[PDB]
Amino acid sequence: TQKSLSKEEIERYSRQMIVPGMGKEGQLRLMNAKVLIIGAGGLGCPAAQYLAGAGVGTIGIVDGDSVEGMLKVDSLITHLIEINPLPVYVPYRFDLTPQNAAQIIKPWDVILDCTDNPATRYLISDVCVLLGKPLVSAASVQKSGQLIVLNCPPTPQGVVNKKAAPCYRCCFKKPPPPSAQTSKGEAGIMGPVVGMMGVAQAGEAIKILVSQLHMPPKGEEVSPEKNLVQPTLLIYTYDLNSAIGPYSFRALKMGGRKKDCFACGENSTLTLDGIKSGNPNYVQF
Amino acid sequence: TQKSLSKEEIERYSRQMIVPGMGKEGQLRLMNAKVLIIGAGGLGCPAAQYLAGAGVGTIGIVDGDSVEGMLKVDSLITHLIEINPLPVYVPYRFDLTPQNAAQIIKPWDVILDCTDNPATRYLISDVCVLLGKPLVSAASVQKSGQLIVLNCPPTPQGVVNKKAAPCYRCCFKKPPPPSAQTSKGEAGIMGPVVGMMGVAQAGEAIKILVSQLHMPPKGEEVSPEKNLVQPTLLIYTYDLNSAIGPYSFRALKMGGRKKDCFACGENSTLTLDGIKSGNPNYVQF
Amino acid sequence: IPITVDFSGGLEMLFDNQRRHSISLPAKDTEGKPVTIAFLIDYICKKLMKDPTDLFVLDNHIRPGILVLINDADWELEGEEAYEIQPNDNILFVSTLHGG
Amino acid sequence: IPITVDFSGGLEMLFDNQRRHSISLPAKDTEGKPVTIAFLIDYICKKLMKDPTDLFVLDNHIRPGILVLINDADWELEGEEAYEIQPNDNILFVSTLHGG
Ligand SMILES: [Zn+2]
Ligand SMILES: [Zn+2]
Repeated sequence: TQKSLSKEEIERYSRQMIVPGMGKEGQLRLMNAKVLIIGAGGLGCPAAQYLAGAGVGTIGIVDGDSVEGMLKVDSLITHLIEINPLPVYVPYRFDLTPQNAAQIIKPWDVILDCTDNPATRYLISDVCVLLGKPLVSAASVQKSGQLIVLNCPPTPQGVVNKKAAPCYRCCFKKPPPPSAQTSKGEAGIMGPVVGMMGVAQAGEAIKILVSQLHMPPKGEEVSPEKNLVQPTLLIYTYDLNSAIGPYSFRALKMGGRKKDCFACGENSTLTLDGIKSGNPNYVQF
Repeated sequence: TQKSLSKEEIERYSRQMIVPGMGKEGQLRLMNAKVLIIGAGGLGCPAAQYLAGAGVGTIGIVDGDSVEGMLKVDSLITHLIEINPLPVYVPYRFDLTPQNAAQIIKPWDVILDCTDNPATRYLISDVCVLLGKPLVSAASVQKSGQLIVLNCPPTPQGVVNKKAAPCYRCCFKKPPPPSAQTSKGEAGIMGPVVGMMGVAQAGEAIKILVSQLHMPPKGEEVSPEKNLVQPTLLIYTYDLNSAIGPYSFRALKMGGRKKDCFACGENSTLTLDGIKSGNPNYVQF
Repeated sequence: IPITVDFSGGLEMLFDNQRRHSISLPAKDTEGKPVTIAFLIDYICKKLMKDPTDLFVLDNHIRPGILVLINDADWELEGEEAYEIQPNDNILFVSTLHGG
Repeated sequence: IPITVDFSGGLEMLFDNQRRHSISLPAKDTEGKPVTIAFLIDYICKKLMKDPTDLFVLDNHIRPGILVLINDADWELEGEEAYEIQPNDNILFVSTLHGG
């Protein structure tokens, strides 16, 4: 709702206010924006740091885990105020589940996924899809990382009749593999990988808000130079036995909603009521 | 010199200790390592953050500038202890010049460049070359950023007879353009760009140390799968009107030492004594 | 047919830290009809592998985990495991990442 | 000769936020001999430009600032401003970044 800029705010944001695309007009977008981050460790931290810094209006965070007593949500928020006092930080000081995940998302304009568990990753997309929200998902384990921008702009469930942004299921159809799953606790993590990926995640979120890419298009089709409906899956491999290689960042363009997707496709048996009840039980492992 | 790992250290580093390439062996490399960052604003912060976190032995920082009273060096170091108490942080609480730059580098194993001024950027390479040190240079203005790994492994000045890593002059031969120069203060900066670039810079530095790539090779040639002697110049353009695009990360392989380079090439009239005196006066503008 | 094969996403670990793989194939399969990508999976897993099978292919089919791309194009629309390989094609095997 | 031309490194700002540029060229220059890259600079700066000249080319030559790459290959070894352009070549104009 805020229409004008504080001398306080004008001073803080002037460095990125004077860039093509980001006027008093472009900045107010971010200040009224409401972004949510699911997961506070690893990808959460840098993602949150670069939203905070950018002056995203409200920044949510969801993690019931503690540090290695004190929840990691709290630790991080305490950190973020130092970067930017002005944003409203909103800690969900527990872990997301089917019972709540519906409740935890309906408020927020853009969803970031840093969840680190495959079951949860599927859950979010489902909900995000149903509620009609854009997902910037991102993953990192060991020496490798990857990122993608799903359901932007958010196309209603089952509307296959129009060129329409792919869901996480549409992409990554049925896998997760049961015994091929490594965790960040299991397999470790190099710092710059999770860092690159988080920072980029924030990058995509900011973009979505500032250029208003979650806004459905004018019977007109959506420009393909946005890479929204046909979005790249950027894969970062970190080779600590080599310098930056031509095959360091590979960009795999992806298909629009799979007409037969379980969730966002034609004849989906997926209901918000469903997930709550335990309907698509996330027993895929 | 340290041969063994504290329970303190073993606890902190276990997450990246269990990754291919990074044993008790690979980690001790970083702990005895001495890295220097020239420039504390913008690219300095994230670069320093991900070295600190990684447990780089000693981390130097050089910036005479204050915040927007209190020097930005001090501000940042204060920040870094929070991330990792164990490293020795070393603030050069002034600005680098020809008179000192020689003095400020001779100690350090790896040099990071975040300097933001073209004259300075050339100065460092010159010195770095002469003293025989590897440079991870990186730059960012407005919506675009780029990074490269020069003089790794460090090949002595004038040794053109062997396949040899390119200097900053060898690359970017005579330009900087006098009136085409925009500063970060002049043209602004989006957050995720400088962030990506800094984090990557740390990335390259860590790699150099952990895999020991500053170490000259066995009469044997240097593997080209390191991309050291023929190193990529990664260019990141941030389009806030689009999602991650295939042309988001473009990787421009670069030429080994230009035999006729002013500085690191055959028949160079460049002397450490020279720069001190004001010899190649950095009046190129 | 000489082609380049790549790995990424914590798969290449299986193939001894190697991502880029160039090996020429026989133009014809075992039963004389042209090489399919059912072939490459079998050839690779049996010969090119440097590790224990469970992680790449199980029950005579690739693990649901991995994506396959032909010239950076979805494998599913272009042939989906029964694809006549081309004289200079690029095939990419990336294990979908579910950690963060 | 139809080729794709690209900008990056805070240059494309000059060409109205556009990076990718496809325009077919005459195979022969003004004096009848084959198109050189002295040509592309002249054609682009005069017609394709959307801004005031100082920033791209001055004194009948590109600003020292910029690098030119032909199929992601150094321009200097391959012809250096007097290069017979090829039927599907890619030429990249990137302004070297000296800020941070
Ligand atoms: Zn779907
Ligand atoms: Zn040189």
